Amino acid sequence: ATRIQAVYRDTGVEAYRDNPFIEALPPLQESVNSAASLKSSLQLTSSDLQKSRVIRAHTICRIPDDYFQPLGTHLLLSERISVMIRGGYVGRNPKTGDLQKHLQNGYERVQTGELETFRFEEARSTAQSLLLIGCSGSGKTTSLHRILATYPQVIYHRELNVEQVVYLKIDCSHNGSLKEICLNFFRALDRALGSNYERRYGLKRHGIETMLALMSQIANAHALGLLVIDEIQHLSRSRSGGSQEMLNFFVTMVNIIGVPVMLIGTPKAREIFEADLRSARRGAGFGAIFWDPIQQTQRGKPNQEWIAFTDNLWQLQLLQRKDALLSDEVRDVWYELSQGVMDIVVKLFVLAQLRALALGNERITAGLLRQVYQDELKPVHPMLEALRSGIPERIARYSDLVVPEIDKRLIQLQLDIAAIQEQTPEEKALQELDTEDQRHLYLMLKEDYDSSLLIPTIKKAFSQNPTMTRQKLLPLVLQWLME
Amino acid sequence: TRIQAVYRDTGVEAYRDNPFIEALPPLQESVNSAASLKSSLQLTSSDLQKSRVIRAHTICRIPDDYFQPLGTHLLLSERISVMIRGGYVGRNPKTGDLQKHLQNGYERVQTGELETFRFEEARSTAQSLLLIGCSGSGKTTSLHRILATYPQVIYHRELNVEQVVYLKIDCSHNGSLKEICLNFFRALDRALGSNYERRYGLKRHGIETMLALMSQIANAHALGLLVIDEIQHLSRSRSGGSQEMLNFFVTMVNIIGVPVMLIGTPKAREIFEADLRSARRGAGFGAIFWDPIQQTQRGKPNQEWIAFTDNLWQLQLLQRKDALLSDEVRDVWYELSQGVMDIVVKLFVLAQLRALALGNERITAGLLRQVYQDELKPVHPMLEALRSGIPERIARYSDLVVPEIDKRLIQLQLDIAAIQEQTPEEKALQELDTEDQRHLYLMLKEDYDSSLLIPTIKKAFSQNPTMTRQKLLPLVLQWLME
Amino acid sequence: ATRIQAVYRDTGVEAYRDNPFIEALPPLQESVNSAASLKSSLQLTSSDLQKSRVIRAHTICRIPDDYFQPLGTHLLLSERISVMIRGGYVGRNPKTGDLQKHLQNGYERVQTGELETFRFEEARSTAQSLLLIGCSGSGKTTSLHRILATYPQVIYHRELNVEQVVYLKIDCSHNGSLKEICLNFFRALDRALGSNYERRYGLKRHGIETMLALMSQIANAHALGLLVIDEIQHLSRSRSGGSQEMLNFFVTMVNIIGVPVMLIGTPKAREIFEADLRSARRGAGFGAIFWDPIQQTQRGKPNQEWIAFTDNLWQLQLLQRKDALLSDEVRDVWYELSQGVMDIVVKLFVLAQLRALALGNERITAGLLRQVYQDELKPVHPMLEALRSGIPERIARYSDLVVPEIDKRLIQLQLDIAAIQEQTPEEKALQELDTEDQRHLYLMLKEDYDSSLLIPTIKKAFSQNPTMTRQKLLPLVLQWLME
Amino acid sequence: TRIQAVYRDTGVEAYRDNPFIEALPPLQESVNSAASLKSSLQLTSSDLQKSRVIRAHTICRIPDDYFQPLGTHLLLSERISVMIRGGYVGRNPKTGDLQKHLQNGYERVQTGELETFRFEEARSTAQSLLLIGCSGSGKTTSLHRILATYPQVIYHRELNVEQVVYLKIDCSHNGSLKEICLNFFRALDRALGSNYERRYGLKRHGIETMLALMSQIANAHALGLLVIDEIQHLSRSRSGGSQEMLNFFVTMVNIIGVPVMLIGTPKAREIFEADLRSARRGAGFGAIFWDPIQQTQRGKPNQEWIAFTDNLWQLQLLQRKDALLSDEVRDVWYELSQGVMDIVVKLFVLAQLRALALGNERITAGLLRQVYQDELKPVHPMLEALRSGIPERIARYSDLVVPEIDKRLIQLQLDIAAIQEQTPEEKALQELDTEDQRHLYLMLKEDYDSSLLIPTIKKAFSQNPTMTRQKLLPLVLQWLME
Ligand SMILES: Nc1ncnc2c1ncn2[C@@H]1O[C@H](COP(=O)(O)OP(=O)(O)O)[C@@H](O)[C@H]1O
Ligand SMILES: Nc1ncnc2c1ncn2[C@@H]1O[C@H](COP(=O)(O)OP(=O)(O)O)[C@@H](O)[C@H]1O
Ligand SMILES: Nc1ncnc2c1ncn2[C@@H]1O[C@H](COP(=O)(O)OP(=O)(O)O)[C@@H](O)[C@H]1O
Ligand SMILES: Nc1ncnc2c1ncn2[C@@H]1O[C@H](COP(=O)(O)OP(=O)(O)O)[C@@H](O)[C@H]1O
Ligand SMILES: [Mg+2]
Ligand SMILES: [Mg+2]
Ligand SMILES: [Mg+2]
Ligand SMILES: [Mg+2]
Repeated sequence: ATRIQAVYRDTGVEAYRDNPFIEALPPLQESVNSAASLKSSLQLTSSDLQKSRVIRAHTICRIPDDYFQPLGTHLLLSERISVMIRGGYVGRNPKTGDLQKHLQNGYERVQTGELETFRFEEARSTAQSLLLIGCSGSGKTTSLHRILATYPQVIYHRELNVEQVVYLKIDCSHNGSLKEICLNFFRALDRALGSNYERRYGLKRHGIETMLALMSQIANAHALGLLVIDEIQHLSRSRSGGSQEMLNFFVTMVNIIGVPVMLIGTPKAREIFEADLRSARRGAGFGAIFWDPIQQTQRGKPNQEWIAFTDNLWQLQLLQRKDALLSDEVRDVWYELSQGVMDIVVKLFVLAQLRALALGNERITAGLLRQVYQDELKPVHPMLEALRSGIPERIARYSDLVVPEIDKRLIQLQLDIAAIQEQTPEEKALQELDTEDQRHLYLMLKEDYDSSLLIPTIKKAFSQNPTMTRQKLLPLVLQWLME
Repeated sequence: TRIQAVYRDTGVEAYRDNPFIEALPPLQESVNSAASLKSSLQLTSSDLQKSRVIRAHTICRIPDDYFQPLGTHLLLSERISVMIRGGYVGRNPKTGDLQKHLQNGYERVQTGELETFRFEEARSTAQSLLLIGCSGSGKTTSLHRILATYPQVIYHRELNVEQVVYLKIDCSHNGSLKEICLNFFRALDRALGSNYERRYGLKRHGIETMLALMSQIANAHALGLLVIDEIQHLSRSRSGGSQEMLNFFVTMVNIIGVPVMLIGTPKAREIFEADLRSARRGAGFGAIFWDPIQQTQRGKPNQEWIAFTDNLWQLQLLQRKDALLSDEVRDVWYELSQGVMDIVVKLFVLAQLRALALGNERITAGLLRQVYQDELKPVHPMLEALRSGIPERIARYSDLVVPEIDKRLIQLQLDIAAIQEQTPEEKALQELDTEDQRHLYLMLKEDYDSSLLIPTIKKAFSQNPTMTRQKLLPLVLQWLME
Repeated sequence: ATRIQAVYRDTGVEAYRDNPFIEALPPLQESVNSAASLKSSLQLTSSDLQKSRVIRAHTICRIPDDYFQPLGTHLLLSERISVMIRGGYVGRNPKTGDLQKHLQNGYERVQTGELETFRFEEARSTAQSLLLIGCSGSGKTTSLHRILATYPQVIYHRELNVEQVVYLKIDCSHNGSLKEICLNFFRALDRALGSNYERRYGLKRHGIETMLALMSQIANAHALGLLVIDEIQHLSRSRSGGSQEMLNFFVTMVNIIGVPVMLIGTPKAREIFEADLRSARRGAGFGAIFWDPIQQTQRGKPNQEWIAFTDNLWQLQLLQRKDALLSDEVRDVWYELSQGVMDIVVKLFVLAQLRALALGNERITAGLLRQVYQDELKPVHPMLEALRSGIPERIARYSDLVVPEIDKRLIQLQLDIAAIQEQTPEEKALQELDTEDQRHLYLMLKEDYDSSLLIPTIKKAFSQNPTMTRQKLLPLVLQWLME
Repeated sequence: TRIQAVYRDTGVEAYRDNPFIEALPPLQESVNSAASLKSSLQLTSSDLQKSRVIRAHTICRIPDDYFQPLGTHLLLSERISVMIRGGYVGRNPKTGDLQKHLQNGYERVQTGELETFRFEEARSTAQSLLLIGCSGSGKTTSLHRILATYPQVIYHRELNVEQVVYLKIDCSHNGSLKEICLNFFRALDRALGSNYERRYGLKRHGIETMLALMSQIANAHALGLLVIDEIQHLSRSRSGGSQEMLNFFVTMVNIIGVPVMLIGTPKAREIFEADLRSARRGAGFGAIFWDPIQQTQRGKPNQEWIAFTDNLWQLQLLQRKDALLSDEVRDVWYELSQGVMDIVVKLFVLAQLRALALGNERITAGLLRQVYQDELKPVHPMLEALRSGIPERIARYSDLVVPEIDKRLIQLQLDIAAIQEQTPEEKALQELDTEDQRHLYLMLKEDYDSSLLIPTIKKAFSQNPTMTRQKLLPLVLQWLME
């Protein structure tokens, strides 16, 4: 409930002027670069690399939750959501009379008076329902959260008495029911504002059509902008009924409420929406946007998106014996291991580096990734192979597997790794030099020259000179390597 | 669309006192009938300087909001107005009480004073029309915009009837009569608020029962016009017989009045009208035939083509655009698109999108040829047939359409957003040809800002042809210091 | 649409203290005189007598609409409806919390603390749903139409953007249906509010439950005072469905909406609700105020109501040969002629003057009333004798009977009055005499003797002194006559 | 009425950790619970001057708001509380996972370590109470207020259950079993929001099937009590005979727990208890016999009657009233009403209304005798049997009820409303008695105002009696000009 006083900006577009619902929203000019400025990545330094192994493991355990790199389609989705929100208030101007009054006074103007022609049906071209479809585990939900967290949920109005709910979310659970969607809407609406609509209308006595009609009444009462329905895949097909009647329910849901609606679903939901999507008849709506995994070869050349993302992710590792450069084959092996799917790309790193922290040397190679895939990605094999196969039915039918119990596995492996006593060559050198952490400089020195000469000579140098500047150490240690 | 009715007089003799006709918009000449359909986009001058994604979206919005009234729409508008206003004469609701007049005439004819009388006359005002034209010539967006002037639902206070002016049905994908019959109900229950589909559209009823049952609903609401489009699909299917389906379309006369308009590709005409009793009912009010625009009328350039192309060209969104359209661009446009209406605009839209993608920011004939060779693969035989000039061969290739064209428009928008990503840092960050010094430059990034450090390693290999790397690591700092 | 800004009077009763909805209503301190001020009547003078017979016919035809004399039951109905209207807003207090918050707070206080006892009885609806059963032709509809129109319909508030609809009127028609009442409520709300609720809520697709569900929402949104369903007698039982399920439907209407509701009917409709009426159960409610015709006698003496109405109605006669005093024989006869039913008593007197203006002498006789009775009370012969019988079944069977189309018959009475040739001697006397305010003396003293000498004597005096007031004229015309 | 649940500890050991008991209002001692029930009208100090109708309405409202506790109510409250909070120990929803405990007990019994173990405990029968007393003694008004403290629908959020604490069933006049069975569903889906009647109470099932479905429905929701009122209509009606009437109430053991309560008139005892297996189920938790109060207790006056009458006496609303009650009026009440509590308040209300009607404006013995002899006729045999005291004679007439009392009250209200008022100018018309007076009045209105007109008319007759109207006029006008 981020209630703010309704401050009225001025919109350059003449169509959106004078509506208390549109000008209360954030301005368009400052939000142009906000979509591309939404990137968030962990700031790492050799200080964090210096810490103990268990602290490093804890730090690298939280990679898949605080990392985000925007892609090309991530801006198209933002633009579509913005135009969907700001194109759906032209009909609900509170100060000006409703649409029917406009139609009636226009029709009396054309009869006698002076008005040559009137266009009665004004097409709702700017705003339409969207039927987001993409393979499970591609990044649909998190991108939606980070796009939609920019708009404040509640903007209270004082001159009028209306509560403006800019957006809303509905989340379906496992094997849910049709009435459970309406109950989820009621619960989320009560959560957002503080109302008690469940007490008044949440009784199971009424039918589903009553829920729909009362939902329309509530959505007309409050200024409602967007209605997002999430994870259509989880709806059970047994107790629900026919796919035809589920499609009829969704079509009726789109029309009755009167505000734009956004649906998210698996490619198996395309089977449900086969009938309504084939038809090109106007008024059906349901424009489709296809999320796809990152492709490599476009115009015969490797893509820039994958290279940039791979470098930016590879910069986020904490290993003593890593390799700075990235080989073409090293990239390729886990490319065809992962097939480009977004969710398992970070999973492969967060499993492989963690496993290498206990298997031995702290380096990444093709064999390590192959072993990790073969011994820790057991369920997701057929979908990953079918994506290479390319048969649309094979891809569609065997999707929607989510390889559960990942975080528990990460914590169990973390505690297993923490249960250890074996030494490593470099920690006794760290404790040998000092606890003052001049190992920050030692790392810049040790990679090029043998430690058996540096450690005594840097100890003598630090005895005669209490602490050399980090810039000035390398020339003088060069002098001792030159003597 | 519940528009209340207010009456206005009409000068026509036969429509003097009729509560259905007088509630419609007044009669208009050809000055405005073929001029009110015009629409165009705004494109203020301040919209040229914006992000590339917004411009791509605005370009993609073009084909839905552009309509140029040609020299043919006036005839269609006049025919539609005449057919709508000429089917209400036989269904006058406000009738002077005929009981007393009929009885008085009855006594006068029984006593011998009056030798003749007209007691009652049935309805004889059912006429149809067919409209066929080549695919992509715009037979549907030239009908929605014409019929968007008349409001659908009119409610009268004096009586208790609702006037459904027009209703549009589309044929299914496989082709049979029963889905048309049930889709009439499925398209009727949406304009009003009702539940006709579940109450009447049951499986027990046969086809003849549905046809005899449509009349009661078509008389309860004063239906004016019923347009059936995409009649193409019913040429050959599991309909039970071509002659049986033709018998259906001719026994659709028993529906009360309601003049109907049929729309189909030129493949429908020869197969579908091959008998006198059905041919005379298809062209009951003239069969309007359409054709693509011709470049040369009689050796003189047509003003229609010039005006349409110039008005389309004045709707361009590029940073580097030439204001005037050179003759070669128009000539190449007509050579590629070949005249059909739908391919004239698709070439322009795709050319603009691919010019945005390539970064040329200019439209040229070579780019149009490239797009026509690239994306319009399935339609080529139809264009070559129109180039040939053989009427039968053109009739054979007359139902070719681009598949998943809306899908391709999205895939061209995705590439736009990727290339726009460009930041000031990688004027020095994005070059890997400097050296492999980036192995150690990672620590050098935090040491100082690379005001000259990136040029320092850049000047390192320029100054030094070859040197051992292990000596370069401190000597780069020597170059950094000096 | 009397959108007056709410002026908040103060009422000394503790229950109505500081309620924004209640205070906007008119005050009740001298409403007894206001309730007794409903009386309305035409103004008639002696001038209208000398007009032509068509003008008198129009004047007589104007009497039924603009005559109203309050009786005993009107005061009781006014006070009861005032109690129902004003007691209906103690629950929906806008400034403080609603009912559910009060019950929850009471439960939380009785749980622990020292609030020993809390009563959960709450309000049954908010006032009893009165059922005003009475015989047709008694005058219910006009009584409500006048005593319910002294309250402004809409009180448009200022700080709260809500409309305080104070009363409403549903009305069924011949051969109605169960869903027709639900549709008509929505349709009639538009005329009171000016909106288009029928477009969004009046779809025929909705079931009977959804109509009531939406009615609950809209009745809670707009502060509603009353809901007067009228003419249940017109409904047909078999067309709607099960007759015994109508009582279930009406109980569901009373329970869900929550605002006070008052039905109207005839003893034919009583058998629908008789199951709840016989039981003294609290919660069934449906208290009945029985409407009965005027009784002639009280304690072995004529009832004062009958004579009080009779004299007042008898003062409106403008007969030319009329005597000042009403004779006792006709007083005895028309009660048994009409059984005291309120509607037809006035109708007999209306038709008597029209019949006497054409049949001959201008007076009132028992035979004239008998002749009118056989003329224009043919459809109501069975019900009148059923009332005479006194058996409840005979009265119940013959209820709902009304005379059709009396107004059209009045027009043909007037047309027949228009076409006549011969004239009365008094018509000759008024025509030949200069009847410009000189007529009054002649009329007031015409019946003393023959007017043959009177016609020139008044002229002699008037020409003797043209300038006189009638006040001084009367002694002189009286003095010259006796000579 | 969906009150959310907040728990509280209970001192009783057996009600340890069971939400159903602990979600209810806490225990109170009898005197407090039997003293918190009293209520009375406001009786504002200065509301003794008003219109007659408003005061008449206030007096008519008296019977619905006057309640006064007595001795038996505390015992009734204790029994009701014990029944409601003693039938919930068998059903404790909060149970730990009993699979492991039961299987471990089975293992230790099987291996020979243990010797005995109680696996599953099943409930047996149910408690029941019957409350019988002569009609009009307050067996329903004293039950709609004792049960008012307990909330009806408690909602558990941690679980998903609704606790329907109490439910009131009333048999109809027919007395058939299926009416009771369907009325249970009516009351239950009136308490909650549901449609149980259509889902279960169809015509298809027989009596045994609904009787068995009541158990499932009363275990799905946690019932606490079930009171059946007016059982006297099941004595000898068309319910299949007294044998099946006994068998149905005996077979009502199969309903799970839910201690039932039976209320009836003293005649129902003989019909309802004639077999040993049914009487011990009727009086399973006592058998309290109500009886009207008496003036004396043991050679001395009873204080409860004194308190009841004295407290009732102040509540009257009259212009001039004797606040200090005279003992003669109390003796008159005990002579007429004889003790039954229904008649005591009705006599007072009717006497007050008739006192306002007559204008005597005082409550005295004569008015009480007149109203008792006029109105309360049918109740006479019961009172005359009460005077004698013979058990068979009093048992013969313990079912009589006065009808049409509400209609009589409404007609009395109309009578006192129709008093109206007489202005002095209007009264002047009534002053004129001879018909000639009124005739001369009617002729002589227009010229003269009535105030001066009536006196000179009256002296005209007081001076000269036998002299005619036309001869009267000159002398009247002679008086008038002067
Ligand atoms: N563009 C992205 N950049 C970085 N991480 C991403 C991106 N998209 C998805 N992820 C990662 O994928 C993980 C799971 O994605 P999720 O939203 O669950 O997809 P889905 O809902 O389809 O399973 C997230 O923890 C997130 O870190
Ligand atoms: N006069 C016109 N100007 C510009 N575009 C037009 C015109 N007429 C039709 N179109 C284009 O044609 C398309 C519609 O073609 P349509 O009528 O569906 O073909 P078909 O009748 O073969 O189905 C629209 O997208 C519209 O852009
Ligand atoms: N005080 C009165 N004076 C004259 N007419 C009355 C009076 N009260 C009622 N009426 C008559 O009652 C009639 C309307 O009541 P009625 O038709 O019985 O109601 P409903 O239509 O509900 O049966 C009117 O025609 C009116 O003449
Ligand atoms: N404690 C009481 N004090 C005063 N009046 C009472 C009391 N109990 C009952 N009454 C009166 O009894 C009437 C209801 O009687 P009821 O209980 O229905 O009789 P029964 O139990 O025979 O059906 C009420 O009008 C009420 O005034
Ligand atoms: Mg998801
Ligand atoms: Mg088409
Ligand atoms: Mg009526
Ligand atoms: Mg009782």
